[PDB]
Amino acid sequence: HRYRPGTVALREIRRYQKSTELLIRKLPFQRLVREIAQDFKTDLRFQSSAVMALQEASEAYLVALFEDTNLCAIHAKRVAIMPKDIQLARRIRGERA
Amino acid sequence: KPHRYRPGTVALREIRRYQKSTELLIRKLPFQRLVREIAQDFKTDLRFQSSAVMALQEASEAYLVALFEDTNLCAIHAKRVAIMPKDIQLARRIRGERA
Amino acid sequence: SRKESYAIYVYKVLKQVHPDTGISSKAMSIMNSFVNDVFERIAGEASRLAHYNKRSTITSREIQTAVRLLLPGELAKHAVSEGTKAVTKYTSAK
Amino acid sequence: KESYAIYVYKVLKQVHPDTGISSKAMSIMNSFVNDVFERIAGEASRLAHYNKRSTITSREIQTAVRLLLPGELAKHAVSEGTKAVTKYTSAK
Amino acid sequence: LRDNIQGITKPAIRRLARRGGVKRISGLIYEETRGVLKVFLENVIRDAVTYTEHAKRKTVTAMDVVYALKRQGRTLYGFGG
Amino acid sequence: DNIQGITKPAIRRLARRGGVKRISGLIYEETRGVLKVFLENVIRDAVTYTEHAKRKTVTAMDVVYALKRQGRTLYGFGG
Amino acid sequence: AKTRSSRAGLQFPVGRVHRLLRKGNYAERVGAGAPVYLAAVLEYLTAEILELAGNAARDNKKTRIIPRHLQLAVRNDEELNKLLGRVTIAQGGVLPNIQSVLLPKK
Amino acid sequence: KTRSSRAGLQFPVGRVHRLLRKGNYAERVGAGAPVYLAAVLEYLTAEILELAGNAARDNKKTRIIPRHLQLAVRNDEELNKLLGRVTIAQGGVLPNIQSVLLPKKT
DNA sequence: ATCAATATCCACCTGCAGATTCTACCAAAAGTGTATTTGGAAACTGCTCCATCAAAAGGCATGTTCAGCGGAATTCCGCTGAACATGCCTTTTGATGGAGCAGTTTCCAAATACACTTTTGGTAGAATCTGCAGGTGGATATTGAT
DNA sequence: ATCAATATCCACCTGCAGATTCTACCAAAAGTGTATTTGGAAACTGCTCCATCAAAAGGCATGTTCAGCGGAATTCCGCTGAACATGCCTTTTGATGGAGCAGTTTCCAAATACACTTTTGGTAGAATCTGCAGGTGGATATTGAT
Repeated sequence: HRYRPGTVALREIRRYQKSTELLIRKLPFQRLVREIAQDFKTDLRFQSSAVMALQEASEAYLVALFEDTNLCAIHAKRVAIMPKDIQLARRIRGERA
Repeated sequence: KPHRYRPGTVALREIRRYQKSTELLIRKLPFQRLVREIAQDFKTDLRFQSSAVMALQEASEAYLVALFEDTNLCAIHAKRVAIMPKDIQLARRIRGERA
Repeated sequence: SRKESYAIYVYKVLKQVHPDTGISSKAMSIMNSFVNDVFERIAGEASRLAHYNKRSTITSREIQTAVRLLLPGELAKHAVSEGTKAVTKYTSAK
Repeated sequence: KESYAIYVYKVLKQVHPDTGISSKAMSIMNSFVNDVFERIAGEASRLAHYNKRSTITSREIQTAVRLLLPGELAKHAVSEGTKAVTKYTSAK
Repeated sequence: LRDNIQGITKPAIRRLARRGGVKRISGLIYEETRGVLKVFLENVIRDAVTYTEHAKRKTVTAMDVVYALKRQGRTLYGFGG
Repeated sequence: DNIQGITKPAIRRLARRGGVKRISGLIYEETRGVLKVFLENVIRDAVTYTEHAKRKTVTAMDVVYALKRQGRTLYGFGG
Repeated sequence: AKTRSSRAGLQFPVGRVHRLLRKGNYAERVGAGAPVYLAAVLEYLTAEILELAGNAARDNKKTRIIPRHLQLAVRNDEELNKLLGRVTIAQGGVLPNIQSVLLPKK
Repeated sequence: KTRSSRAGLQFPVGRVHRLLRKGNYAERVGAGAPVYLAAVLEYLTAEILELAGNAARDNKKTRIIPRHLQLAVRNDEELNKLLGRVTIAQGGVLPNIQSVLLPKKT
């Protein structure tokens, strides 16, 4: 047995749009947060709720950028999002202007 | 034998010309009536300081010219050179104007 | 210590609407964030209106225009109604 | 109606001694100053409240400048600001 | 007043696409653009005129327009702000 | 690496929530770079708020206030 | 002139909204009706979302409202969605939605 | 002596300090505040005028006009960001044609 | 169309993390009553500038023709992501000192508030000043046909 | 490439509108100088809750296989850009009359300012309770294969 490409994907789509749990693992994330901040001010401590807010925000940000990106890929009559699709989206959003 | 520029040549001349100047590109009077029409048919008996009509035209043109750049990008993304309604639409959707 | 929040008045309202429905903490937190947000946006615009007009006072008049300027068509319709009503009832009462 | 025009002009003359400015441009410069003015004071204002402080001091102003301006502009703005406060602090 | 949107002619809408860098233009763009300009103006004028009324004035001033624009995140330098 | 700690499966899990069916190969590296700029923008601001308050601990409000001026208002963690 | 909220006939703290309007530095002075009007506007908007979120929860065989239910009530409502157009509701997820062109050809 | 001189500045310190009060930003304003904010305002108008000034020179002009201001702002990474959502009336756009639109090859 | 493999749906179960309930302390609220202060509406009205009518003219919009080239449809096919089973390394979870985040108290530099005095930047307005837009022509590219 | 039709570049020239140059006035504004008030820094400190860690736990990194995606090459149709003739209506220059913006003064309903008085929402510590999330099971819809 074997599922055709895309089949498990739509399954994955249906599933994840139903849930609200975060999709990035907390530990790797927290590490990335502290790392980035260490360049702004040494020796900093983070409230667990602060990292949580940053993550909740970050994911909500990416999940949406992926929507607009999907829209740019589809615009170009494709079904697979590409780097250019992210590029075009951020550019129209002013994140590049 | 008549001389004739190929399609796109004049177009690029115009881009170079308009991108070089800064005068408003929509007819003064026609734009004013459109303003009064819209304003009036949302609350009557209104008057307009000439400068209020000019700020709306300054804001409107600057809005549309920027919209056309985004549109132009969306067309190019789709490997085309002529912008379409669907490009203007993708742009406003992402800009979060219609979404 | 001491931390105010709209959490109880939210709960009171939740009961005139869904007497048998309850709310989770994380949710209440969102409703609290929701009220403070609207509060600020409405206040701010009220503030600006007064300043534009060279006025030292924010009245319900300012709060009204602010709602008009801030809320979407139908939502703003009701918002004005509710608001005019609360001020009327109030004034007409010792 | 107050402006910022004579000051913009004074500064104009410092950087470009032989250049002028059309009134339409002076006008845009005026909107510019008033704009940044509001932005900074607003940032200043909220910074104060988030911190339950009833006073806007040069310290809130400086954070607001850091919060609002892009990297290099901020560094230089912060420098000119401290420099002025220090000097004013030592003078009457 | 009627059909004034048609005063935003094809030639003018074309001049704007040019400054925007647009080289070729499909045929349905002109009406698509009119519809978009229309919404833009309805949004700025409504707010503008809400400011006028609040001030109990009958004349829409440049500041009314400048404040409406600032509200909509489209800040304009040049007319009192 | 840290930014590499934000993994393909997770980045793919996100894309999914966003309605994405097929994902090119160069997305994951692009995605991270974007996530990086996002956090650098928000944290920088949040950390400026931490210092103004003379604290050594970035607080949830410090983040909420940064997100708000970034135009990314977030409900649920304060204010 | 009484407990102000009760006079205005409101559940929201007309006295607290007034206090916050001042402590907020929005104007030198604050009229008497402004806090009533404003508290009325907040309460109404509060009922609106809770009203829709309740439906959202019932429609899921659930009696207690969670974030997801607030998000569903919001983004499924044209006007609210607009008002909270630049707001993120933690733990709200997104609305189910698959671009047609991505569905298997029937 | 004007506080501007005491601070060593061209921009009007008093006027600022005053505008801070009428603007209602806090119950009080330190004297150091208007000094700093006038310094930052003055530094900023200098930077944009330095760049507008050059734009005029580059166009063989002596009197700065809006377009020059626009060129200076759009060509400067940071001023451009600081003013990313500002429209300078009568400034035009920067000249710029996408590559794919130019003719020929190579 | 016919299995075979799976994934999905759903009705029932229940243990517990988180929601509910009860009870008492209390400072920060919020309401009450008094005394004083004042913002800004009202009424008279100067004077700015908006709507508007007229009139002449050329710069632009309109509408046509026509052909080139852009874009949609279609066939190909090289290769790249998606699915999947294989195997362990990193995230998660509950647990323990100690660092700061807050709560509390002090007292001092600095911020109102108030009374004068002096410096100044708007401005109403006649008057001369000057960068340059718009017209000109003619030497320098840029196109496009052959 | 060579030629020819055309648009571009640009330094010179000059009209005129917009910018610069004061004379005289001034109110409000910025500054000077006590007197009084107080915000919040500075220091001590309890006690949350954050960083660290070990161990139960549960993804994710990895290589194979091939389905199908996307870009290339090709083709034909019809739509859009250039060019052109024509004549409309925008633009421009002016002046008129009056609505309405905006200044000035008068003055009370409402707002600030205490200060005594009563009430309440938030917090802490304890015990009790309940919506529902994972878990089970067996029916069944879906998908992919032949």
